[PDB]
Amino acid sequence: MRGIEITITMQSDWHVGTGMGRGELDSVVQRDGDNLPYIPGKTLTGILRDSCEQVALGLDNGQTRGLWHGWINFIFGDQPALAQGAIEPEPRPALIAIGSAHLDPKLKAAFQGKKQLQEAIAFMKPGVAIDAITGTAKKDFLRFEEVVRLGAKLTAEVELNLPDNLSETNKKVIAGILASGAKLTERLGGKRRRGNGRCELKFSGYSDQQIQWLKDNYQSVDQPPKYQQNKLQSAGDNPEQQPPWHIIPLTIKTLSPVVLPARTVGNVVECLDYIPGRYLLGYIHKTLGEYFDVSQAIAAGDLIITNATIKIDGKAGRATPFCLFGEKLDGGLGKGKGVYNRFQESEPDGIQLKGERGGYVGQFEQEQRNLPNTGKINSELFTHNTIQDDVQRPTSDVGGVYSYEAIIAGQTFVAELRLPDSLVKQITSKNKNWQAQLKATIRIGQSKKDQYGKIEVTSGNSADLPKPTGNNKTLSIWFLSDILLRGDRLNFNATPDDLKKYLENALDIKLKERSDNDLICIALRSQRTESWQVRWGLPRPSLVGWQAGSCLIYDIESGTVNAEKLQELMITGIGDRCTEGYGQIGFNDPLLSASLGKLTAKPKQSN
Amino acid sequence: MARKVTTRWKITGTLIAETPLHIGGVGGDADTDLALAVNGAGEYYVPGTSLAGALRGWMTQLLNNDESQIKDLWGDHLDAKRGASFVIVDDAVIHIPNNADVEIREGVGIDRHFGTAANGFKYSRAVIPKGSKFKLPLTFDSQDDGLPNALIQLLCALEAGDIRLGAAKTRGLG
Amino acid sequence: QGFLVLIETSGNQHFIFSTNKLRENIGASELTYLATTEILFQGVDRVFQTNYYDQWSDTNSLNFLADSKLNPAIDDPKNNADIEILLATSGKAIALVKEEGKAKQLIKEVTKQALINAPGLEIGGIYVNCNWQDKLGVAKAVKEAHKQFEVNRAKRAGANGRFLRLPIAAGCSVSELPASDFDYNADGDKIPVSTVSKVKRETAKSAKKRLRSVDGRLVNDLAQLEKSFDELDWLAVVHADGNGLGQILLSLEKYIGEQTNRNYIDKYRRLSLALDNCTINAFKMAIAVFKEDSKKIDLPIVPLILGGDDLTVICRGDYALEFTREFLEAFEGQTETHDDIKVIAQKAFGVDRLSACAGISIIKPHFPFSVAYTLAERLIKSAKEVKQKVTVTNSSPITPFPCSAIDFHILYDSSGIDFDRIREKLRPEDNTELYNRPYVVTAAENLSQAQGYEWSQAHSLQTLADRVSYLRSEDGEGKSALPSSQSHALRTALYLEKNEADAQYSLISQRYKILKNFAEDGENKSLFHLENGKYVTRFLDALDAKDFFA
Amino acid sequence: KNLYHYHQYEITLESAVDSCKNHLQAAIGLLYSPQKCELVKLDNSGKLVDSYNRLKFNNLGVFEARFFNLNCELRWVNESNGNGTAVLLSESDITLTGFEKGLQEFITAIDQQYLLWGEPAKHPPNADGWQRLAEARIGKLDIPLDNPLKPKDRVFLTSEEYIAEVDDFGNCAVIDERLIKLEVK
Repeated sequence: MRGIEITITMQSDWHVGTGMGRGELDSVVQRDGDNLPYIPGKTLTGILRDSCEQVALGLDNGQTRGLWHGWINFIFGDQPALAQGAIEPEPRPALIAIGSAHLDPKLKAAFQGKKQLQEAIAFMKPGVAIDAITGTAKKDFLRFEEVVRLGAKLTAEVELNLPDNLSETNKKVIAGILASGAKLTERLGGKRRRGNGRCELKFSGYSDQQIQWLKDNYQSVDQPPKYQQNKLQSAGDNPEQQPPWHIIPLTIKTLSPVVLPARTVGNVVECLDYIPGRYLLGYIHKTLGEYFDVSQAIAAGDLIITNATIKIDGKAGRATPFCLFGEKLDGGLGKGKGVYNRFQESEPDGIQLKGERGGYVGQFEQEQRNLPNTGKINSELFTHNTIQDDVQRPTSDVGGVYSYEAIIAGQTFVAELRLPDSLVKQITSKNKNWQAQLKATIRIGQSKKDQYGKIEVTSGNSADLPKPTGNNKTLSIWFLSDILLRGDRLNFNATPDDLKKYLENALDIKLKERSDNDLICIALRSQRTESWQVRWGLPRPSLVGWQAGSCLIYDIESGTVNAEKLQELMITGIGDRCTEGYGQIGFNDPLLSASLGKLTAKPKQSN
Repeated sequence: MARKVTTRWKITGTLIAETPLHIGGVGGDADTDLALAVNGAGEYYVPGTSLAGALRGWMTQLLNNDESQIKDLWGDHLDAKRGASFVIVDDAVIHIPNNADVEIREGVGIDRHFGTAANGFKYSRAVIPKGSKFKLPLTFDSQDDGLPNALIQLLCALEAGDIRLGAAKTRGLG
Repeated sequence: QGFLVLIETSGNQHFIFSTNKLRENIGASELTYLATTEILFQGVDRVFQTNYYDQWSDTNSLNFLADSKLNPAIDDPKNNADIEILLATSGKAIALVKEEGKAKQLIKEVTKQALINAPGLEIGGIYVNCNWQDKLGVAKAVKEAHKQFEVNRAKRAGANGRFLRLPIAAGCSVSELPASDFDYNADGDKIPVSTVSKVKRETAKSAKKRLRSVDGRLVNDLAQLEKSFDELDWLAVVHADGNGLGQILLSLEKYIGEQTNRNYIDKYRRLSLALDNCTINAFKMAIAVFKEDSKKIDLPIVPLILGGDDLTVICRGDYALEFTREFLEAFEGQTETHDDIKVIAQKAFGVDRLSACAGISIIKPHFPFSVAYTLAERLIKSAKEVKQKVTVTNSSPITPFPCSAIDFHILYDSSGIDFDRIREKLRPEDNTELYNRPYVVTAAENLSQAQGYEWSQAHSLQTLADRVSYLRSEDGEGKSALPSSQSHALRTALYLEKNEADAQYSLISQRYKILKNFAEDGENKSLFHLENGKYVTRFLDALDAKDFFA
Repeated sequence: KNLYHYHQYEITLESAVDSCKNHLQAAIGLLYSPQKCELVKLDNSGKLVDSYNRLKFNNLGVFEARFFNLNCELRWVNESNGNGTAVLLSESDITLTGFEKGLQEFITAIDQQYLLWGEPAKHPPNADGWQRLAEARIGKLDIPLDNPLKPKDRVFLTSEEYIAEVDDFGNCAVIDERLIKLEVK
């Protein structure tokens, strides 16, 4: 259920802190990707929940645990951070997901390019402490604070995903509670207790009549129904995989910030700069599981979804080869000069180079006359707190502050959904317009119910299958995504001669390492991955492997390299867990083959 | 749980300026050096903070600086048991009366030797005229029964008109 | 004849900062140090039956290896032994051995102890031949071991593959590893932690002992200090590297003069030890900057690396610039005082001194230190550009003049968290940069002959410290010589067109005369000056650094 | 001093376990499924009450499994459509019929522990021979432990890491890690 909206009217000057000042200002407000003031969804849910818990007090006769606190835990999800002891029931997610409240889209658009207006929306408010004795301004307590002009009207999407089995009676209960919380809410943001941030909050389509039904009925309610996971259902229908591989490009645009946990570490989460293919599998279910047994296809490996990398040159960007080295002072792809493919080129005389590591490179070709185009992902560290709900401030006991890296809005990504003709025949014969139906908006990532995670998905037209250049002298390998391999005892490990064995067996050839003293044969780095089985509420086993952009090259010792087998491995990917996006690989790419030391990069209203 | 309020109290009425008032902003709608604070809509208003601290100041005199009492009404960031204020003070817009507008007072320094205006010691304070009105914007949350006796005293002090607000409190206003 | 053996510690960034708990960071630094020192000597002793470990621990300093009666000069077959230490330092050590089988045993022995006593540490070594009957054999062996080691690190089997959360087991409170035993939070609540965090915390207590050699002002109550870096408004990470010193090591056969391997060894060994001594001494001098905290038990600073070319410390954030400046100034002065430097530095550059660059990241206490240090590496890499901008007069090959430099950033919540995004955000007009960095730290007199002296003066750190000092000045009623509101208008103006920002300066400087000092055109009508065809100003930095001097 | 490893190929998971029962006697098991991650404990005979129903692959079934006891650990992972490699570890040489055998020498081995989730639950599983660990971050967790947990117990897994040479330079690395048993602490 979508298209319920919260509306907010600010009736006094209002302030949502960054938790810090800047320069001459001791407090500055959070601004969105369009530099306007806005109310973060995490604040909005936090405030609305708080008012709902006030209702629960009024109905539980002040009992801090009870039937109606049950309902609030049902509606807004459990807080497993604060409950402690041997709690047996799984922590339930919230039914209610709430965006950030933004300004009206037309007003927002009007400010485009008009920097001085974007400043004028805020203004400075003073503050001072008075010495109780001398009755004068207490010096070094003078304080200047940014606040946002009252009268702003803001709105946020709400989505409810009520259980389909939910009794009609309970729907009116939930509507009753949620309506009551909006009515009872009066303030949000900073210095609520001193008159900033007074507001009205209303739901579209809830009114006093919803509260009236509760007031007439509430004594008749019960505890909420117990939670249930939405399990899979396999069917076994899938026709067995046959070539060709069709390749559907999916374009992803970050409409809101997105949090993609690279490594959790205490109260902070670092974020990736690509979207793991695993995130999209839920979307695959929600749009194709009517047409074929998605779960069977995954288990068979009949489906691959790549990672999403930033779009460059109209296509998927490619993680920078670790064979590239830049001049330690003057060069590298960041400086658009002095980049040496150490598979082919000697180090210049005297000048020490450093290997490239980060970032993404676009297209390259046998003679581009220019270094490949370089992509970058803009990211920001968002910050949040938890209020200890009785003293009504953060405390170390409640965990204080926490923060997320996020990919910011307007970043754009590409991924490929790869399907055998066998499934495409089934899908197409059931629906020729399916590629139109792939257009959807979905929520992925960490904290996905709140301000984070809104992405657009949009199919392109079908791409061409990749066509690796065969070369019977040398095999060269670029890891376009992280590579996971089992050791010979099925443990994870990272030993390159395992990969040597793997590739030469898979291609049915023999390989020898490049022996030259000044051309490096191998440039790898290890990789280890935190992950969670949301299907089961436990972490996934720690995946270990080689990170994307690792590269290596070999001389072919004997045999012949089949161009068709190369194409197959580039489409399917090598190693373990390819289906969710690992294992993606590129052979004999011209970038690894060419020498680049001489080259440079190319030169780079409102209504 | 959200702060276990037993009884919320809304406490409201009309505050009347018995003298002219000034609350300084940082630039204001006045042309003056000493210019009035205004809300984001440019209306003349009493900032909730300035009123709240005025009330809390008077409460400090009543309780003889007994902070262990003050901090259980007005809150404290330091004490692990305290935190948020139980009194709440919203902003109030000032209704200057019909056909009336902000006055400007002149101010001057008199050289104590020559008896004449001292060089540079001139200023021109804007003031809200006497008899302007604004809403008493208080709310109070009681975690126990009744109404705190010191808070009852404060309301009597407001009915007595004993509490001064804003700038220039010694020298005509507030 | 024999073999050189090199032992080098990799990933020192990750191992120290991979957890945000100060005590664990300190522990990690000790494991890094004790690996290539204490642990190393114990490995050498068990292989070769020496007692280097006893002599060091009785000495409490590396200098015991200086006198080759105790550290046999094995190139003399009368001073016969299987072993000599060329050098030991933080994260790196080099030793010389004549027997290939025992050479392999040595590397294995140390790395075995590393896996046991220092879980999560990455360390490895290499042996390479030395035809010592040829001069420069040691010099060759040094460079050969370096360039071969870089490759072997990559092709080595996966170091990480041991603490797998596989199978499913409780998350560590402070890292992505599975918890392995309990320990206590800073408040003493029992909490689960990984062996890596545990063994760090155990080893952390060695630091407060070892740092007693430095200064008892430093660390005495680890837990109280942790329960104070959370109180501070700002932390900082300071990272600093010596200029050219790496290239000096990579060129030493030129500077030793007498090409005999003994002379190369003697100078190479002594130079490095002298550099450690200079680093420690300059640190003792710089920590005097923490003046306001001098009343109470421990200064708000934690050294984590303090030798070789490298200083790496966490400190109170608003102090870091003044602390780091005094370190760099003291370091340059100290380097001139040693003969072990003089003869090499004079031949390498024509001045008694060496120099060092530094990068300073200034962060809120909850900001992930891994991200902050990552930025510090990029910042110092920027500051090192003075090597390119300032050069020895008529040098051939063109070579960097000795000149210390700083780069820094203050990570306000909207300012992004990567260097390129940070600098991009400060380029509002395509022809304009609101920053002017790096800052040259060396004093003008010590640069006065250099080519690019005039450039170095424009970028002199003194220019910023002056201007911030102006903003801290007050008028007689006690209010700052520029009001905050006016400062906000100026920052706003910098995002406008140049002509608008130049206008705004004129308007405000006509009122607040002090801004006459801040003009950069030399025409007293623009905060900007033209630079490499761009427009840049230092003024914005004076706004944002307004508070950040001790 | 050797770590012995054993391989078999194409073997279906139920048939691998049935082959190894002589060594996996009373072993703990851990089973990975797209919908589940479930523990089991084999009978003293090493059989399982649901074997073919439990270890069925196709219907969202088990695709990777581990079993271990004092003497040995079995690993298995699906290679294709439920065919998979089995590998057993043993610190002592033991014949497995039809397996390939090899070994790795290792220098030394050391204990590690992993804290399992959950505190001792206020009541046991109704199944005897089990205990319950519960912790709100994951909810309930049922473990095949027979000794009754006291309040403020914790259960630890225990594991042995093996250290060996990998580089010809003699650089040590942890080649493998074997799970031993659950242990109450």
